[PDB]
Amino acid sequence: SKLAAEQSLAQQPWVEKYRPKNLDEVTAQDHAVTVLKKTLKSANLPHMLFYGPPGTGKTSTILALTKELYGPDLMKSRILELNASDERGISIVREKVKNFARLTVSKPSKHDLENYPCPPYKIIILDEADSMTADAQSALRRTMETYSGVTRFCLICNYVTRIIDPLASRCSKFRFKALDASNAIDRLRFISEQENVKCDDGVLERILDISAGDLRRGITLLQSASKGAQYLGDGKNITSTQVEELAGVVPHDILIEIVEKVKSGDFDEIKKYVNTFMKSGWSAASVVNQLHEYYITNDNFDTNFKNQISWLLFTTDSRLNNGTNEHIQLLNLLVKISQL
Amino acid sequence: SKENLPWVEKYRPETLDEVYGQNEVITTVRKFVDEGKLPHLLFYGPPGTGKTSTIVALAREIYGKNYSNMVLELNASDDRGIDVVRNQIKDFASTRQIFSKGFKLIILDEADAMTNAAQNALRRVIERYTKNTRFCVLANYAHKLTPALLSRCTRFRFQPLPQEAIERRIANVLVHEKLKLSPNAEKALIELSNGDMRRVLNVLQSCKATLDNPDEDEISDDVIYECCGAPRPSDLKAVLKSILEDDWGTAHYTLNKVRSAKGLALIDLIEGIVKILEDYELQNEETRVHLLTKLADIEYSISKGGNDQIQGSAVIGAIKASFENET
Amino acid sequence: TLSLQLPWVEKYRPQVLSDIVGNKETIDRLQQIAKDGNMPHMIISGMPGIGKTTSVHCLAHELLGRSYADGVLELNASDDRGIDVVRNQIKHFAQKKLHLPPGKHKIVILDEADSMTAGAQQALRRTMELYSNSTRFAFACNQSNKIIEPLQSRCAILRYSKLSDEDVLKRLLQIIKLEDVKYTNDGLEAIIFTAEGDMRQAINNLQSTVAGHGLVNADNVFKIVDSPHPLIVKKMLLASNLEDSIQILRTDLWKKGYSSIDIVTTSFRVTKNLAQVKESVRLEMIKEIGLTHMRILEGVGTYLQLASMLAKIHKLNNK
Amino acid sequence: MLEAKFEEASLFKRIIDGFKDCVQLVNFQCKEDGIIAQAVDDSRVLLVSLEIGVEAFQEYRCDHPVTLGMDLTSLSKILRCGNNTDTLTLIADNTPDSIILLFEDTKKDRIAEYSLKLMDIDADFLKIEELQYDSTLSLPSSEFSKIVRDLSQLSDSINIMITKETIKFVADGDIGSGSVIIKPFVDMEHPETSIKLEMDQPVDLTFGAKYLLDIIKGSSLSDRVGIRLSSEAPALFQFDLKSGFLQFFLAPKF
Amino acid sequence: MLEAKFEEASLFKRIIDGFKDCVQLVNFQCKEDGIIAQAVDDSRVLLVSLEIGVEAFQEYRCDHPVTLGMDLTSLSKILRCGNNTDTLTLIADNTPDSIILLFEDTKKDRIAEYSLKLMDIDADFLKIEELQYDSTLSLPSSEFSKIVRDLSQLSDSINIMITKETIKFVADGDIGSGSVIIKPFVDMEHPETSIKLEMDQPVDLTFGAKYLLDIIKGSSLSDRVGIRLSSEAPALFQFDLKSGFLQFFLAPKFNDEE
Amino acid sequence: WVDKYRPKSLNALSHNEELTNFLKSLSDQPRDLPHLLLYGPNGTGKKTRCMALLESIFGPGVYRLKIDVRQFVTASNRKLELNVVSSPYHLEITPSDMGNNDRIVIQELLKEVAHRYKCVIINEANSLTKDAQAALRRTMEKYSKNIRLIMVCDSMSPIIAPIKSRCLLIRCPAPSDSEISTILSDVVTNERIQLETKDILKRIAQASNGNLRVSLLMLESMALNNELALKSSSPIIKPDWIIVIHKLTRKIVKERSVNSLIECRAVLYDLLAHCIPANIILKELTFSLLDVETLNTTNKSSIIEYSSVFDERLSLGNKAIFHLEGFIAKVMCCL
Ligand SMILES: Nc1ncnc2c1ncn2[C@@H]1O[C@H](COP(=O)(O)OP(=O)(O)OP(O)(O)=S)[C@@H](O)[C@H]1O
Ligand SMILES: Nc1ncnc2c1ncn2[C@@H]1O[C@H](COP(=O)(O)OP(=O)(O)OP(O)(O)=S)[C@@H](O)[C@H]1O
Ligand SMILES: Nc1ncnc2c1ncn2[C@@H]1O[C@H](COP(=O)(O)OP(=O)(O)OP(O)(O)=S)[C@@H](O)[C@H]1O
Ligand SMILES: Nc1ncnc2c1ncn2[C@@H]1O[C@H](COP(=O)(O)OP(=O)(O)O)[C@@H](O)[C@H]1O
Ligand SMILES: [Mg+2]
Ligand SMILES: [Mg+2]
Ligand SMILES: [Mg+2]
Repeated sequence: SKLAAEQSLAQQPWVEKYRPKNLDEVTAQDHAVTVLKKTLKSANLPHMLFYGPPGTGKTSTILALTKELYGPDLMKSRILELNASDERGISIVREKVKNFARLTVSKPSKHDLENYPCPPYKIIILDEADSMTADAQSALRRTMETYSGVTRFCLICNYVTRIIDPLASRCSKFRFKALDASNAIDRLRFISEQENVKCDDGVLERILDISAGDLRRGITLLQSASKGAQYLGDGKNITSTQVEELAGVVPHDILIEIVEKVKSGDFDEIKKYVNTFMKSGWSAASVVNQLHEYYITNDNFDTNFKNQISWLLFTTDSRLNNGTNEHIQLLNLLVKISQL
Repeated sequence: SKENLPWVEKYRPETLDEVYGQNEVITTVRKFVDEGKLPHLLFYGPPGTGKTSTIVALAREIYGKNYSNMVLELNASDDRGIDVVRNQIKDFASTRQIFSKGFKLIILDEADAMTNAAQNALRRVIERYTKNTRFCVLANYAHKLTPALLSRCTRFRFQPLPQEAIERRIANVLVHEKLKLSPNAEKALIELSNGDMRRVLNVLQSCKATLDNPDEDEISDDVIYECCGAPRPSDLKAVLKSILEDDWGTAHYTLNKVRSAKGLALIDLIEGIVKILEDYELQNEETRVHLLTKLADIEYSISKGGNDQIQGSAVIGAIKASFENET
Repeated sequence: TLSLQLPWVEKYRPQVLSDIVGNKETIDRLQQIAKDGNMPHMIISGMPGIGKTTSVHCLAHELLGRSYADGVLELNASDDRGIDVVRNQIKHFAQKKLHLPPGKHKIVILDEADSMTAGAQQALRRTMELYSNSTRFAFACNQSNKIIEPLQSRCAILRYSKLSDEDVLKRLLQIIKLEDVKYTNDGLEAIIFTAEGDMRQAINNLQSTVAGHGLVNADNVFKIVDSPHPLIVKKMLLASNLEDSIQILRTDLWKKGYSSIDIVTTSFRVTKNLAQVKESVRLEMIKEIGLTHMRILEGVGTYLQLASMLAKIHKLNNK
Repeated sequence: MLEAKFEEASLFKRIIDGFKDCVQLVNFQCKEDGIIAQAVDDSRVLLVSLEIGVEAFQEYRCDHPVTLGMDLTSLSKILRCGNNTDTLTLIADNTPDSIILLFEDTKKDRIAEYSLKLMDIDADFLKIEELQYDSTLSLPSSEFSKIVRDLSQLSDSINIMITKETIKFVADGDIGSGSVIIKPFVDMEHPETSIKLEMDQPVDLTFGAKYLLDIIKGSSLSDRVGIRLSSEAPALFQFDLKSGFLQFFLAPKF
Repeated sequence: MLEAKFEEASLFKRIIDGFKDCVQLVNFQCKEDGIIAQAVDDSRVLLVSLEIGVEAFQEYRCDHPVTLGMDLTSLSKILRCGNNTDTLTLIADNTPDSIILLFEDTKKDRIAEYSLKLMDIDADFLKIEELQYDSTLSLPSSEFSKIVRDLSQLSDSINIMITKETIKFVADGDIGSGSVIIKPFVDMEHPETSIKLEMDQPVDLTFGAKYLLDIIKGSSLSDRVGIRLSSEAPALFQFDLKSGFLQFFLAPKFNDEE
Repeated sequence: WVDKYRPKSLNALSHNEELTNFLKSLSDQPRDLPHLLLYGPNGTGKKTRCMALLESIFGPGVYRLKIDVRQFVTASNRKLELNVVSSPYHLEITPSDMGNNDRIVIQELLKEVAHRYKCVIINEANSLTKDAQAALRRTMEKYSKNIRLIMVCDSMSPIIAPIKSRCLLIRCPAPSDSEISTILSDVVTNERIQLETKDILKRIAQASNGNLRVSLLMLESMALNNELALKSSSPIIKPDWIIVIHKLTRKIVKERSVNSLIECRAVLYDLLAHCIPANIILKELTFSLLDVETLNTTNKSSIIEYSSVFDERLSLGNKAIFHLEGFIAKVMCCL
């Protein structure tokens, strides 16, 4: 029963092993969980719309809230979870969602009311609402407006612009903030201590620095570093270099070579060095980000050069965000910034 | 009980006297109903202006407490096709009331999602059965309605809620709830609403939940800004000043510390800087052209993701290069 | 309240072809046809609210007299008008025996003919061809292109045009005289301006203004009715300086609750139908209005996108 | 609480067959003198109203009325387990989230039990029945079904006209017209086949054939059908049960 | 060669009705002691296995086994000519490209003969039946069909739970939950209605309702159905024939496995 | 041949020793293993390394696999036919074998399938539509104790950020020319080839750009032309489409007109009709146009800018020739 769950969690990757089960495990998204804890004692949970960067804990927060609300018994009877792996057209929204909303709430047991608040409403959550078409979204308007007495709607998305304006107005907007080093160092250190991850001083803070506001990627990188340090068995501590090696970060010397080729060099030398660099597998997004950090941070370039480098890096990132060829985009970016 | 509904649903107007903001249309509709000549209505307006509440209170005032039986209310949640029209709407219009004597009311809420064939079939239902029933079409976009259907109804445009009416509703809510609100906090709340009562009610409930107290204290600007995650005018103007005057590295550091100290979003800062720079009396419009174009491009790129630092540096560089033409 | 009164569009709906203030040529044509008889198959096309359905109704009534009930078959878009209906009911009505005067014929009125399916329209050809001596067909549509060419080849084509200022003014004056309403010249001018050749919309706005304020004045008409959405958009696009267009977009459109989709779409229409500027600059403005659109439809619809669209249009106009 | 045991699950199954298709939501209410149920279609032209007295049950206990709403489709889906001869017991607490249907065979053997989820419906039972109707008539329900099934083919509207000693059903559409004329008569060879008619005023009403077709289903509950017509209200078609009745109120056309 | 004559074409038609729908390809093999046939569905959760001994036929001759594969749909399409009372003879040479079905009426009168094209299937008969199952039970097949037809409406999964002297079928889904509880009992007034149960170990398995629905078809071949369950293997539902049997082996759902 | 000499375990790998050690570290504890995404240049050997890692997570029977078929029904009666590579320990799906119906196959098959878990290898994850990736986003997290994904791709550019975060990222850098030469040496000593001078092998690497799959295939193709005896000046065997692209660039730099644009469109049509992707065509065309010594830096910069623009266009469009002809016309206008 519970022991099987404990063992399955212990044999699970750290992303799912340390998933927040209660509203207190949320480390940084405090403004939303404060309201969620206050409404736990009341019974006026409004329709909610979670939006923010990926890996901020929206799904974990709503799961912990539904748990703390309904208990592990009513967790499976008063919840309608619809993900992006299911059909969510107009037909589905009109039939299934509306039939579940029109239905009455299931009767709680005697053990439920003694430990959990058991609100008189159920919860219908729609994860990854970006893939929902606007007509199927507008179909949900009156469905969530008239049956609010018996069901509550929780939308979850990454881009709040993909959801129509009426739905965004009907739901309370909860913006999840990026999890940088400051507001996630406590959670990362807790995960490291619970797994006996022996690292150096500036490793964890560096990991989140590579994560760029993503605790899931940081936990995955920490798990990979711990596995790589346990395989060696040397008993030493994990270093920031070993972490940034497996995180896809280009070494500093290779980036300085690119800066030298951009500063001094013609089209042919730059093209040859780019062709050689693309042989070693590096993500073009990470290279663009590192070049942006170097160029904007270095206090040795003119402001007129800085405006142009910022606009060129922005254009290159916008083009790379569409599935383009990394080699062509990187070569074009380096050539355009070399003419400056 | 009504104490379980959210504040958006709990405070839904039940009478025409509780619908604030709309005065020129509310008085005209009241006169239409009192004098008897109620034509086919077309309530066009943005979300959260009070069109559904207005028509519900109107049907309540017309038919009484039995509104839910003497009125045919169809919406996008219900299947609205051409056959649905042909059967249901025509059978409702051709027949009479089962509870009393009088004209009928068909409320086609959110009728901007109806098929073109459905509207083509309904435009002759509205013109044929016009002595025993009426039609009310609610819309947010007037381009999704055919011109033939658009010409058969009297159009009423629901303007966004002004300051006086939204403050009156806020005072009504603060009377109904054991809650106090600061004047500057109220002004900041009205600023982040754009005439949307739903947003105001939602964030008011959320900041009441944020209070953490038995509500013996007041709600200040800090509570509102920390609960809605919206940037403050102080940090907004500080970032704008550091971008316009200070150095590139210093501007980058200022933007980073501002967006990381309160967890602010880059899109909110972009919109705030756009709103602030709209009052700037500037030179030759080339700077404004470049600024608007680059800011809209960066906003459209943010709407799809990417590197937040790269986009922030892009915003800084765009504003700087746009203002470099003003010299 | 217990009951309502009939609207002025339905109450004062013309019942004789002389009361129609539409296109004089086609009106006198239909009047002479009803006087002499031998009504041929016809297709009346035009724009909504100019007197197309009323015209054919008056023609059928005057041509059939008391036999209108059993000699006229009305089929609107609200009724099923598929292949099965054309096969069974229309054919049974055309084959039906009926003793009529030696100058009249059975009339099949088909309202909204542009919505009939291709199969029904194809089946109607021989249906109207084999019984063209005892059954006549009158189609009323808004787009004559939606009706197949074989059907148009067997009938006359009557294209109704917009109603000039004089005709709508005369009809409104007749209605005011028949209703004893207090009015003024500027109020009627504003009504006709907001009507845009739409007689039905004009009468509806007049009745609404009367029942809402009593006096038909330009102030009342403007406070109850909206200045033609397209005209403010045209004045915004035709602005010479960027700040003027921005202030117009802010105050007239954005501060009054007009959605961004309506603004951009109305904007596209205004441009397409523009004639002040050249073709190439119009195409560039349409391109900018449309690239923006592509962003408006993706959910990025805000004021900044419309401001950037206006800035790009001005940059194109900036030589 | 709700505790109603039907001798034969078949009776309840036929009753629900009557609400079937023509309505989606049904509001039941059990009380000291029995069970009632009402359902109105979306267009609000048809009301289905049921009444089952205490005596129609093999066992009925009620010390506290319970009102419960449910989806008709869900109910019928479950209503084919009665074996017809099975015993059926409807069970629910005073504040139910579900309704329990318990089918059992005589012997302890097989017990099929269902727990149907309920819907919340604003309690608002209508009381539209009239004191006097313009005309009243009863005739075998199988005959009424045939009359409806005949005419239905011709039109979407079937007119019922009543004059002294004459009842006439008429349909007229595309392919032509049809009519069925019946006359009152007492058959002593078996009065369940008689056709009675009491006319206080001639009536002439038109009904949508699609609805009359829904109504004829009641034949399975009673040998005769009573039809009450008025120019002032919805028509009443009634099928009597042993201690009870199933009623269909249908609003005439224009 | 294949030479098997059924007294009544009806028996073969009902047997094939059992493979029908749930499987597409069937591999038959005739031999000295009779005919066997196996078919596995695409997802491999159901195996349909047939055995007809020599005595089930009116005439059977086999001096050389023949294996032949065919499309089930093609076979059933042809399997409605038996008049049920017609005589049916299955015929095939030692290296067949087709299978001949010959239906004849008593008199010389009418002779319907078919030549069905065969499919080549790698011969690989499975032998997954167990020595002992956790629990074994038999009950009237019409009763089992009703039990399955009841619960099916509620869910895509029907659980079978066995404890001492108790068999319980359960379904739980959207509209609610249902259960059918039966108890072992000997009816002397006619033992074909009895419900036997031998439990060596309590069992609790879940099956996909769509599959149990395919399986109930066997009711048309036998009055009773035998159900053998184990936590170590696919469940066995068996319908006995006079000299033979039709068996359905169904893999329990792992959590999601039919 | 490429297939006759291929490593089957982690100890049989012969390049990227740090990557082999990282894979051994990741396979030391196989049950607490998150989802993996192998990214890098095409032809590096990531598909062999994933199978070698599976050979460490499971028994040697992972390579004994079989091909089955599964049918799917879309919203209409169009039947989607998809073949599946299955093994008693893992299964491989390639959603790049159909059109916009990747989401259906992904969701249904993965839900049906969902040591103790069964591995899933998604081949060519770049062809996965955004809707299919969104559908897989929650399937990756809901079933993490029964299904582990190993997605093989050549560039994480079209992969969405949620999927990137939901799995570990493993880069596979192309092997150095020295390692390629050492591998070709063992191959030619095992296949009994005659080398007059060893340096030719190095040149093969210099003609493959890190691609081992292309290197071995070209070595074997030129070994059949030299009759199993490679000389000091054996010609380099280039694919036909590369020669067509080179002739196209020669035509471009020689003539810049609409009459030549017509034959350029014809060549593009003939290339696209023979199962050649348009993105690779554009990449090779641009890279070989930059190699033209007749042009200057001003021409090459405009060429690379137009190629990036039209690559974005092609990634946002479906009619590939509509973008290829536009890029060719823009290059003609530039020169
Ligand atoms: N605030 C947080 N506190 C603790 N752990 C967190 C937090 N946010 C994310 N995590 C970890 O990251 C895992 C993923 O959480 P999710 O809620 O699925 O992230 P996400 O916001 O849903 O990203 P998506 O699904 O791509 S939008 C959790 O199981 C935790 O292990
Ligand atoms: N004028 C108003 N006065 C008071 N409350 C209002 C007003 N307008 C909106 N509200 C509040 O906002 C809620 C939603 O109003 P609705 O009428 O549903 O919005 P809407 O105008 O119909 O726009 P939609 O539904 O998105 S198209 C109401 O229940 C009120 O609580
Ligand atoms: N020429 C006219 N003279 C007088 N009243 C008119 C005239 N044209 C329209 N009207 C008024 O407008 C009402 C509706 O006219 P219709 O003929 O139905 O409009 P329409 O030209 O057919 O366009 P549709 O029906 O939208 S395609 C009539 O009942 C009259 O009250
Ligand atoms: N460790 C290795 N040692 C030697 N050759 C290898 C090794 N791994 C892969 N190869 C070979 O190098 C080539 C790489 O191409 P390919 O196998 O298509 O790459 P991928 O595995 O990424 O699809 C093939 O010929 C492959 O067999
Ligand atoms: Mg999520
Ligand atoms: Mg509304
Ligand atoms: Mg008309």
